[PDB]
Amino acid sequence: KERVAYAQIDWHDFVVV
Amino acid sequence: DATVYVGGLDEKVSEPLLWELFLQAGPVVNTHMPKDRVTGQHQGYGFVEFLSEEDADYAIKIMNMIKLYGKPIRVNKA
Amino acid sequence: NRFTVAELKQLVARPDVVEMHDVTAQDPKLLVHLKATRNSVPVPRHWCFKRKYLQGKRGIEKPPFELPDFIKRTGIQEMREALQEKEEQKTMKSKMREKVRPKMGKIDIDYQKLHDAFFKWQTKPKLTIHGDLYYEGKEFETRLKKPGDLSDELRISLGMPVGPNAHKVPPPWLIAMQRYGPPPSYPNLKIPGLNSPIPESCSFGYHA
Amino acid sequence: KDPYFMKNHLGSYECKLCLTLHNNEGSYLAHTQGKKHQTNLARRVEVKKFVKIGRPGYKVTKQRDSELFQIDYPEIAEGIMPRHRFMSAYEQRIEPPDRRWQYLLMAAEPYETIAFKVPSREIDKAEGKFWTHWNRETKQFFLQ
Amino acid sequence: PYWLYKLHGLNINYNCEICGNYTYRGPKAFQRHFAEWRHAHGMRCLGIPNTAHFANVTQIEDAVSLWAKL
RNA sequence: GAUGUCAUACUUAUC
Repeated sequence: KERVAYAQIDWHDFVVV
Repeated sequence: DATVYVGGLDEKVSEPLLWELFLQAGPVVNTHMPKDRVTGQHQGYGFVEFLSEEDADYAIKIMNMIKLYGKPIRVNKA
Repeated sequence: NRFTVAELKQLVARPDVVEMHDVTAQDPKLLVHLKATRNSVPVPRHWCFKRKYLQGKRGIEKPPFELPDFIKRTGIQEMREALQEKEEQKTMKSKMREKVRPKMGKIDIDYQKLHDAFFKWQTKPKLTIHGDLYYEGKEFETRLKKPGDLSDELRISLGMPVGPNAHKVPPPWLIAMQRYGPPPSYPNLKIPGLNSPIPESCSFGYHA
Repeated sequence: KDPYFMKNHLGSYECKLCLTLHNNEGSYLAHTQGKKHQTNLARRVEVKKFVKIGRPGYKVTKQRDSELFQIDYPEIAEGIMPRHRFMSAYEQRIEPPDRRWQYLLMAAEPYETIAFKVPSREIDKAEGKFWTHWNRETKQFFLQ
Repeated sequence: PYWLYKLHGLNINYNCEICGNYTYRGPKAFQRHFAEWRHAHGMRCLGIPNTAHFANVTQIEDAVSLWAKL
């Protein structure tokens, strides 16, 4: 389930604070 | 030392196609493709023997990011 | 009396033409001199077989006929196929009634078109040299490539569009050639982006 | 229905099982019964669309260690742990120039991804099962 | 079958001194294995290149003399 | 692949 959730998250919404 | 093993290739790839793919990095002296004579299909592996061991190592080191028919082809020393 | 193949290879100036069956002949030196001549033709490979060069292609599929362009550009093949399709459906009574009162004008295409196809539209066939003999497997051995060039089938299989811009037209193995250097087996190989100009050398490789 | 008898290009019959030829039609039907023919016969997407995106304000606290960052996240009420991954700056929504660094971004399902740029080549490991932890009792995420 | 082994020249002992004195059960099989990877790997240990002059070479001394004569 | 009996088919503008 963690591998399915990590492969479906958006990796383009980057936010640097 | 002069022979490199290529794996991860599809059954639709041919031996002149593999020779033309391997000739971009160096002239290959021989190319062996083990295939079953009963069905007439390849096993997905081949052996490319060049003229020297250093040229074979340079060809195996430069073929780590080759993709044929959507499948990544791996090159190893043999 | 009969020497081995090693003495026949060492005595003759051309040991590449020496075979294993030539050592037991009546004249090894004369056979080695005749086989290594300038304009001599080799013997066929069917002299030592047991099928008489005609029992190999038994179950292999073969096309009936390969018509040229000058014969197919006259419309005679389609008319012959239509006549064969119309004659195959006729019975014995339709074939017997057409012999007493036949119908003239079967195709009746033209009269000068065949002369124009045989005199003006004549094409030279693909001949070969006199030294290149014919064998049983010569019709199937068509595999008999250049460094720096890629065919359309290899580019379609690898997924590399060949274009004038050298950004994506070289394969992705060029990054290893930039990180490691030129191949040692081809010192005269010139690739665009490393040792060649990118808009000039648009062929993705040059042997200079 | 014999799958071995075929027609050649000369108007004959060919048996590919025993590799035999027959001129007339009466010789192909009589070649099936025999010793050689009998010998040849005997020898032969949903989780990505349903993810809510409200993008809250994250709270990350970095600290230079020597031998580590702490991200304070709210209660997610789920078993899915927030995952960290290192990516390149070549892919972006607007693609700015001079982007040649790497960024380690941690993402969760009810929260937004927090990314930190790493100018160095390799100083740590961005693996999830190696040097990361997520205390669900205090909801504290750490990665070193 | 004995007929296919007697007509094709099979079941005939042949010795190849180049590849560690190996055995071959046919003249045509030995001629096909001479231009193969095993005979090339056996000849590469002695330093002789894989060419057409050493196709019918069996002994190591004869192959060394043919390599030194060229 | 050879052998010996039978059958089919083909060729040399054969009669």
